[PDB]
Amino acid sequence: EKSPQRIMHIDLDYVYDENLQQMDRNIDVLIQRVKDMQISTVYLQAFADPDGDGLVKEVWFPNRLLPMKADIFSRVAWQLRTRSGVNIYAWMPVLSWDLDPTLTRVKYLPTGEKKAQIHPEQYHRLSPFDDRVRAQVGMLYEDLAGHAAFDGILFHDDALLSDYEDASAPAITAYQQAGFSGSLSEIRQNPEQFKQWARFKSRALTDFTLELSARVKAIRGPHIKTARNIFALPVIQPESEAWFAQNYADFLKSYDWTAIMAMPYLEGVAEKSADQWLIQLTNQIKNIPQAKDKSILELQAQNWQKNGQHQAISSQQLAHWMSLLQLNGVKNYGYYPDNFLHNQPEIDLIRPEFSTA
Ligand SMILES: [Cl-]
Repeated sequence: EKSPQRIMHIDLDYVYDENLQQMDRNIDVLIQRVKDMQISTVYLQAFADPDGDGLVKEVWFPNRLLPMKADIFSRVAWQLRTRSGVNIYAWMPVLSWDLDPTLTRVKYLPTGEKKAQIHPEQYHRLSPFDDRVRAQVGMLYEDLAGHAAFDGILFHDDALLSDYEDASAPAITAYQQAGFSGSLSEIRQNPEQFKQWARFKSRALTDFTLELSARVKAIRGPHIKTARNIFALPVIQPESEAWFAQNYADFLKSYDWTAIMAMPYLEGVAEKSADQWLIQLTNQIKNIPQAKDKSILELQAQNWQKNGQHQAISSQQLAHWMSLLQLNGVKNYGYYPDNFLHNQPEIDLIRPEFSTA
């Protein structure tokens, strides 16, 4: 991978159509669009997410555990790799799979309540502390690896845990065997243990992704690159690892690419403060030598609204943000999501700040 990295992060939900001939045309237009953009890399959705409900029930590749909505991941991937001139990372959930209900789910401990529960507004994650979960998610990644050729894996941002998670019984067991108390409330009120517990959860998640990476590499070979999405807060306010279980230095040591969700509006930043926020993000990154050379900053191309809808970020604003990143010494970047159906973002408007050529 010769620098700079310039990433289009692409959902296939848009490309899918019940009409095979329409889906044909959609794929052709998408292939041409990526070709015309002239960038280095596509992060390509391997799972279906038609409702954005935080749980994957269907995927775009044949496999042993979940329905295949349409066999299109490999079809799009090989054409992007040969015709559009890009590396492809298979974008996969780490935890949020609609598998066997007897599999342990991540739970949180509600204030004033005895029994752990599933947090309503979080990804519907399986617990990485359940060995059956590790095996089954492993099978999904092996099925992907066996049925499609690609250049990398992008691990989804659903590999996170809050400061009241994971409260499930297998997680509790894991903490106890690691030397912590079985009571989350107790851990949370101990200065040293709370710090250590956050770190433990971060490593647990990272280790799980590395197990999955090894499984993929066993099949496709060791040349496969790894990337993982990290939330902005663990980068800019590292103490936030306490409620994300993500650690930036850990990502930098563990993956080829750390894909930072550099998305001010997602983080509640006022429109007029977005430049300052992006600049401060780049500043924090440069506190770690070579971090920028191992990080991709993913800008948002949509603004996601409270009531479930989203609207486009203007292409001119996206281009300005890209200009800003370059001027602050950040050369590796991209955006999410892409919408070929409406040429959003507008190829002609963003290419001068985006394209490698
Ligand atoms: Cl449980």
